[PDB]
Amino acid sequence: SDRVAQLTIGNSTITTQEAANIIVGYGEWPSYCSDSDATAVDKPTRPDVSVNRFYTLDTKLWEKSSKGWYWKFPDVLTETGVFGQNAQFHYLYRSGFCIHVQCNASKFHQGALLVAVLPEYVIGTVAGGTGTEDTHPPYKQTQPGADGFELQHPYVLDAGIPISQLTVCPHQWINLRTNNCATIIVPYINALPFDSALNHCNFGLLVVPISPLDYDQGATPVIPITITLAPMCSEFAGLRQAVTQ
Amino acid sequence: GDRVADVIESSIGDSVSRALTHALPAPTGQNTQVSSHRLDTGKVPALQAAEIGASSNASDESMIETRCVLNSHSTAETTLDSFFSRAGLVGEIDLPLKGTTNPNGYANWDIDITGYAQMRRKVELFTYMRFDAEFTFVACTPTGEVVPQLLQYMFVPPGAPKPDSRESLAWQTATNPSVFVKLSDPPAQVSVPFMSPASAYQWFYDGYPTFGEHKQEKDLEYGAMPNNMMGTFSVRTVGTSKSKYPLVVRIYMRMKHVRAWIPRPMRNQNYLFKANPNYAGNSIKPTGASRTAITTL
Amino acid sequence: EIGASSNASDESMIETRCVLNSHSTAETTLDSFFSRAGLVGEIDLPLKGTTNPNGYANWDIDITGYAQMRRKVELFTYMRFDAEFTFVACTPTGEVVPQ
Amino acid sequence: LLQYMFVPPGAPKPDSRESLAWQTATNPSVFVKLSDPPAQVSVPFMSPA
Amino acid sequence: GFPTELKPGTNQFLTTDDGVSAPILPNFHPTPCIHIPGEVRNLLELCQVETILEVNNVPTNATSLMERLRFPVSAQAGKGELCAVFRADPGRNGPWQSTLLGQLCGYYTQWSGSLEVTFMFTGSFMATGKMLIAYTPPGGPLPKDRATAMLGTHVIWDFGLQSSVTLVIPWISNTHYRAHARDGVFDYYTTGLVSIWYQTNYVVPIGAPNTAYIIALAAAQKNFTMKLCKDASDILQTGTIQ
Amino acid sequence: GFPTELKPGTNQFLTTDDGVSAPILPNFHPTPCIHIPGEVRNLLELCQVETILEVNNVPTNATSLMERLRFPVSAQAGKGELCAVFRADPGRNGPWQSTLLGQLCGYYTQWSGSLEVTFMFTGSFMATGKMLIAYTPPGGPLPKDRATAMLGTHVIWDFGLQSSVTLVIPWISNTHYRAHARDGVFDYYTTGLVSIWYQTNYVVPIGAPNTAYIIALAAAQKNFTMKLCKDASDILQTGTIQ
Amino acid sequence: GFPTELKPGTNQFLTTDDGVSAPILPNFHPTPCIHIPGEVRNLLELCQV
Amino acid sequence: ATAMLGTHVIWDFGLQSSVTLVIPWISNTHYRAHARDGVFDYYTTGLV
Amino acid sequence: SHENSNSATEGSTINYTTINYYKDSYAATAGKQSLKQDPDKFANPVKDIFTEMAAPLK
Amino acid sequence: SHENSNSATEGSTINYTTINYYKDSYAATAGKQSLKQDPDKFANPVKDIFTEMAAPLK
Ligand SMILES: Nc1ncnc2c1ncn2[C@@H]1O[C@H](COP(=O)(O)O)[C@@H](O)[C@H]1O
Ligand SMILES: CCCCCCCCCCCCC/C=C\[C@H](O)[C@H](N)CO
Ligand SMILES: CCCCCCCCCCCCC/C=C\[C@H](O)[C@H](N)CO
Ligand SMILES: [Cl-]
Ligand SMILES: [Cl-]
Ligand SMILES: [K+]
Ligand SMILES: [K+]
Ligand SMILES: [K+]
Ligand SMILES: [K+]
Ligand SMILES: [K+]
Ligand code: NA
Repeated sequence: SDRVAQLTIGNSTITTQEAANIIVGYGEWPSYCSDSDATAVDKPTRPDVSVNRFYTLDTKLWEKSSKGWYWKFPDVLTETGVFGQNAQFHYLYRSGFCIHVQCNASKFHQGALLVAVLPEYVIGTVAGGTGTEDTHPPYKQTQPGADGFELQHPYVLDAGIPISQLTVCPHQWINLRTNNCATIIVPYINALPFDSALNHCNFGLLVVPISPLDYDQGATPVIPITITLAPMCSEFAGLRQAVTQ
Repeated sequence: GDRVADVIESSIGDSVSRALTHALPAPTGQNTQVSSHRLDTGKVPALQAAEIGASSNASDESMIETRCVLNSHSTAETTLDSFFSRAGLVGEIDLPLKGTTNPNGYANWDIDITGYAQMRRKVELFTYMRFDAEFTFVACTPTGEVVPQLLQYMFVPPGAPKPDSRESLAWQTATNPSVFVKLSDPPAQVSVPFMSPASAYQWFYDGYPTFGEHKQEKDLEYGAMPNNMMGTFSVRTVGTSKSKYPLVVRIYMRMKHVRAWIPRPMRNQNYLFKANPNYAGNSIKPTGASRTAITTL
Repeated sequence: EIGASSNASDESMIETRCVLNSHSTAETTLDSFFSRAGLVGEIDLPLKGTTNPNGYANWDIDITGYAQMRRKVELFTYMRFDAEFTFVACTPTGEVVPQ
Repeated sequence: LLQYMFVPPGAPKPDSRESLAWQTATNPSVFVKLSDPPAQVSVPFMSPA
Repeated sequence: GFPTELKPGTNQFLTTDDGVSAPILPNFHPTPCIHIPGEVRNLLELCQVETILEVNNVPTNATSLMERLRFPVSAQAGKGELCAVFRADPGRNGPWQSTLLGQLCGYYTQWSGSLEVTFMFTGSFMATGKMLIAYTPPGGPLPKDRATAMLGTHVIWDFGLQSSVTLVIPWISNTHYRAHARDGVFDYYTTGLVSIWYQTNYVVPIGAPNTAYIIALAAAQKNFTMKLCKDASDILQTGTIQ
Repeated sequence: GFPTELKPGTNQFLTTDDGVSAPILPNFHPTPCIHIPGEVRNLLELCQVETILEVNNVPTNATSLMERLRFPVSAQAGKGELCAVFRADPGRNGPWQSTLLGQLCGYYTQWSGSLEVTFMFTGSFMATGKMLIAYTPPGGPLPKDRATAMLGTHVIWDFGLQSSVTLVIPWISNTHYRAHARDGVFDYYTTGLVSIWYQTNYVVPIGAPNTAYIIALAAAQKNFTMKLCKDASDILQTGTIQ
Repeated sequence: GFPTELKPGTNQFLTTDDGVSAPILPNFHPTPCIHIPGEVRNLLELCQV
Repeated sequence: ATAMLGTHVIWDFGLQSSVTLVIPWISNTHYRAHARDGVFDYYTTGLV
Repeated sequence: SHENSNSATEGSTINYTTINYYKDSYAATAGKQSLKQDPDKFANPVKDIFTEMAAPLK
Repeated sequence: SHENSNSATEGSTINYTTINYYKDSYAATAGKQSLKQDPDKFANPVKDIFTEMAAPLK
C-alpha cells in the first residue's frame, strides 16, 4: 500500500509491486508558468497528452564492476516523439518530469543503486591529469543523448564534488532486497521562466552503484537497468523552423 | 468558449505550484521532552527505509529515556546573510612600473569572483544566488606602504568602451560610475545592486551560450553563462605621466540581502581554473583523513 | 506619410498570452540619465611652460570640449538644470602634494 | 597598512605574510593604517561555558 | 563634540553619488521658466518614435550615403525570391545604428520589449505587389527559402492605398532582459532575424518604373524599457576639441 | 558646522561590519525574482539531510575510493565479534568529513545537539542478522568486547523488510556547546565512540553471497545548532587559480 | 553631506572612555548563563567580610 | 523504442500474477467490419 | 523646512522628493522624479487621431 | 522613509529590519533576517508521508 503503485499519464501506464514511495523534488509539483513570471509575449502551445507521457529510452547492464552513468534532461528526449519535434521547432521550452528507473533481480541477488537528480550538472575534465591543461569536455560528454554516459570518476561525479553528499538532491535508492524501482518527480528548475531545450540541460539523472552487484554462480547474471521518463506540464513558445542544435 | 468535457475538466494551465512543505519559525534549537520505557509491538521508530529518499524521523525521545531540556540555543548565526555577509578577497590587481603585465598605468579586470578558493567554495554550496553587495577597495604599494597617489576606479558594463590606456577618452566617465580616491584615504566602498538579466546568478550552467555545432574549438564555451558576466572593473593612476609608485588593489566583496536555491555537494578537490570545475585527474584525493583499519582509531 | 508612428501592437499581429510586466521605467528619466558626473574641463598649471607659467589660469566655462558629455546634452535643444561641480586636483603623475 | 584577523579554534592559522588564510572570507579582519587612530571593536562573550 | 567614527568610503568621490553640496550663490533666484513646447520626461518617450532604419547599409562613399536610407524591389521571376535580410538586435552594430532607438539603446546595458518596423512602399500608384516579411526567433538560421522563413512570425504585405505595413518583432526571450548582443558568447542575447521575400511579384503596367524603393522606419513598442545606464560604445572625438 | 569628535575605530575596515555604502546605480531596479524551487533559508535545514558517512575511510588509491562509501558484514564465529568503530565527533578529521554536516560544521567554531546515523543493510533478501550498535559517551575507552560496549547507549538491530536502523547519538555533554575536538587538550570536547558488534551472526542459505555491505547515512537532530562563524580548515587551491 | 566640525579630543584613545565599537560577530548569541552561586555585585560587599 | 511510442503498459511481476492491457477503441469509424487482407484492412485494429 | 525656492525645477508638473541642509533649494539632491510620460507628443501629433483598426487614410 | 524598492530581497516571504541613508534600498545594511526553516523540503520530500512509529514500508 506503499510498495505497490501505478503511474498513468498520456496513453502510458507503469506498474510496480516493489516500490518505495515517491519523491517530489524540493517538495513541489510541476506547474505551468504564471502570467507574472512569464516574459515572452506569444501564446504558448501546451500539446498535453501527445508529449506528457512515458518514454522508455535506454537499458544499461549492471555488472559487478560498473561505475555508474548519467543522462541530461531534456537532452535525452530532444529527438524522440512529439516532444522532440516540439523542442526542435520552438526556441522556448519548459516542463517538469516524472522519472521511473527500473531494476529487478531475485531474493538471492544484492546491491544498491543511488538514483539522484542534480540540477545544472556541469561536467569537468581531469585537466590533462597533471592539472596544468585547461581542457573542456566534448559535446558528446556534456549532452550524451539517450545513451547516457559512463562516469569516469564516480567518487567526484566527474566534477570535483563528493558523491557522498549527492543525497542532498532529490533521490531514492534501489536496494535489491527492498525495491525494484525509483520514482522521482521533478519540477522545472531554472533561473528563467523558459529556456532552450537544446542549449541548456536543466538537470542530470545519476544512477550509481554504491553497494556492488553480487550473486552466486548460476543465478541470472544479466541485470538490466531501464530508464523511463515523462515530461509533465510541457510548454513551448517562439516558433520557427526545426533545429537540432 | 469550451464545450467538450475533457477541455472543461482539464488542468492545463494551472500556474499554482502545489507545495508539499512549508516553513515554520525556528529561532532556537528544539527542546527535549521527558520520555519513558516503551515495551511495544507495532511501534518501531528505530526502523527506517532509507531507500525512500528521506532522512530518519527517529528522535532522542524514542530511542532512550530522556529528561526535559529547555533549549534556548539560537539559530540566528546560520542564516544565509550571517554566513555570507562577511567581506572576503575576490580580486587582486597589480599596477607595476617596470613590468611585463600592466606597465602602462591602468588595468582592466573582468569581474569574476571564482579566482579565490575561500569565497568560491562557500557560494558554490548553492546553484542559484541572488543578492546585493558591498565592494571595498584596499590599495597600497607591494610592501603595504601608503603613498600620496590618486586613483580612478571605473565600472564598465558590457558594451561600454573598455579603456586601452591611462589616457583613454573613456575615463571621461560621463555615464559609467567612477570613484576617485587617494591611497591615503580609507578604502573606497560602494553598494552594488543585483544586476543579472536573470532572476539569479548561477555558479553552474550545464549548457552552451549559443546555437550551432559544438566542435572542439568552441568547447571552451561550455558552461559560459553571459547572465553572470557583469562587466569590467578598470583602474588607472590619474595622470598624463607615469606614476612614481607600483600599486596593488585588493577587492573585497560582502554580500547582503541574500537568497539562495538548490544546495549541492561541496567542492572536495582543489580548484584549478576560474568558472570551470576541472580537477587534477592524477591527484584525486579522498574528501577527508584516512586510517589503517576500520576496527581501529 | 501622416507623420505618426505605427499604432499596431503585439496583440493585434500575433496570438499573445497575458504577461504582467513589472519592468521599471525609472532609469530612463532625465535626472537618471544626466545626474552622473562627467569630465567637462581640464586646467593645467605648469611650472616651466608655454601656456600658464605664471601660477594662475582662466577657463571660460564651456562644457562642449569633451565628447561624452557633449553628445548626451546635445540630444535636446533646450535644457534647464542645477549642477554640482567637483574639482579634482593633483600633479601630472597623479601625485598629491601639500599645496 | 596592516591586517588583523581573528582566528577561532579550528580555523587555519596563517603561516606566512602570504598565507591563503588572509583571504578572510569568513573570519573577521580589520584593515587599518598606522596613521589612522587605533582600531577598536566589540567582542561578545564567546566561551562554550 | 558628538562622538562619531569614520567609515570606509570616507573622502571618496563617486560620480553617481546623489549628495548635497554647498550653494555658491546664497538667495539667488533663477530666471522664471516660461512655457516651451516639446518637453520630454523620459527617454522611453523617444524610443517610441520611428526613425529610418538603414537596411541597405552597404554603400560607403560620401556621394552614396543617402542610398542607405532605402532599399529596392522590382519585377522578379516568381520564384519567391529573397529581397533583404537583417538582424533584429537593436543595440548591435548594423542597420539599427541609424535609428534613434539604437543610439539611445547604447546608453543602457540591458533592454526588454517588443520592437516594430514599419515599411513604406514608395513606388508609383500603378505598382502592385505582395511581400512576406518574417521574423525568425533565436536558434533559427537565416532561412534558405521562403518556405522556411514562413514557419516563423510573419506578415504578408499587400501594396495599395495604405502605403505601409508594420512588422512587430514580439518580445520572445528566455530572459526578462537582454544585454547587447554581439559575436561571441553574447550571441546568447540575440533577438533573431528579419527576412523579406516576394510573396507574388512586383507588377507594373507599361509606362511605370520597373524599380521602386522601400523605406523602413523602426521604433519600440509600449512594453519596452531599458536598464543599467552606461556609456555609449562611441566617443565622437579624435584629439582634443578646440 | 555641527560639533563632532572622532573616536577610535575611525577609518578602519572591519570585514564583518554591517554598514551602509553609497549606491553606484541610482534608480536602478533589478530583474524581478521568479519562483525557483528549493530555496534554503538556514544552513541548519541542510544539516538535517543525511549524507554518506565514510566509516570505511581506509582505501586511498583512486580506483578504490568508492569502497570508502560502504563497509562489510559476513558470516562469523559467533563470538560477538567487532565489526567497526569510529569517533562520533562531527567536526573532527575522520569519517564525518565525507558528510555535508561535517563540512558545514567546519564553518562554525562551536556546535550543540544530538546526531543520528542511519545504517542501511544492502545484502540479499535471504540474509538475516542482528547487530549491536553502541555509543560510548566521553571517558569510556574503546570497548574491548561487546559486553563492555553494551553498557553504553545502544541499539540492537534486526535485519528484515525495513532495510535500515537509526542510532541516535544523544547530546550528552558537560558544556552547552562543544568546540571542534582534536588530539590534545581539545579532546575535552570529544563526543565519544561508536562501535558495531555482531549480536548473533550474519546468516544466509545456500545460494546467497557470504559477504554484504552496509551504508551509513548521517545527519543532525532538530536540537542541533552551530555558533561562532569561522573559516573552514581547508583551502582548496594550491597556487593562483587561472 | 551634513555640516560637521571636528573638536579637540578627536582621534584620542582614552582608556576609561565608555563608547560604542563595531561588533565583530554579527548575530552571534552567547552561551546562556546558568545559575552560579556567589555572584558579587559591588566590591563593598567584600569589604564587609 | 518504437513500440514504446504507442499505447502501452509496463508490467512488473509480483504477488499479483496478472496485468491487463486495454486496447482502447481508437477508430475513424463508429463501427469496424471484420478486417482481412485487402481493402478491408481499412478496418484493422492494430498490433500488440 | 524653511528655505528659498531656488531649484531649477520649482513649478514643475512632476514633484520630486529630495534631501537638503542649506537655505537654497538648488543645493538639494536630485531625488526621485515622477514617472509620467507622453509619447504622443512626439509619436502621434496628428490633428484628427485615427484608430488602430481603421485604414489610416480614408 | 521614501526610497526605491531596489533591494535584491524585495518580495521575500521573510521580512528584514535594516538601516539606510540613500534613496536606493540596495544600499541598506544586511539587517536581521526572519528565523523560519523548512527542513522537510530537503529531508522529507515524500508524496505520502509516513509516521515515526510506523514501519516505513508496508
Ligand atoms: N526543525 C526545527 N529546528 C528547531 N526548532 C524547531 C524545529 N521544528 C520545530 N521547532 C520548535 O518546536 C516547536 C514546535 O514543536 P512541534 O509542534 O511538535 O513541531 C516550535 O515552537 C519551534 O520553536
Ligand atoms: C566603482 C566600481 C564598482 C565595482 C563594480 C562591481 C560589480 C560586481 C557585480 C557582482 C557580480 C557577482 C559575481 C558574478 C559572477 C561570477 O563572478 C562568475 N562570472 C561566475 O562565472
Ligand atoms: C567656485 C567655483 C564654481 C564654478 C562655477 C561653475 C559655473 C558653471 C555654470 C554651468 C553652465 C552650463 C554650461 C553652459 C553653456 C555651454 O557650456 C556652452 N557655452 C554652449 O555654447
Ligand atoms: Cl541588442
Ligand atoms: Cl567535533
Ligand atoms: K526551543
Ligand atoms: K505594467
Ligand atoms: K558635498
Ligand atoms: K561605507
Ligand atoms: K569605537
Ligand atoms: Na519508523
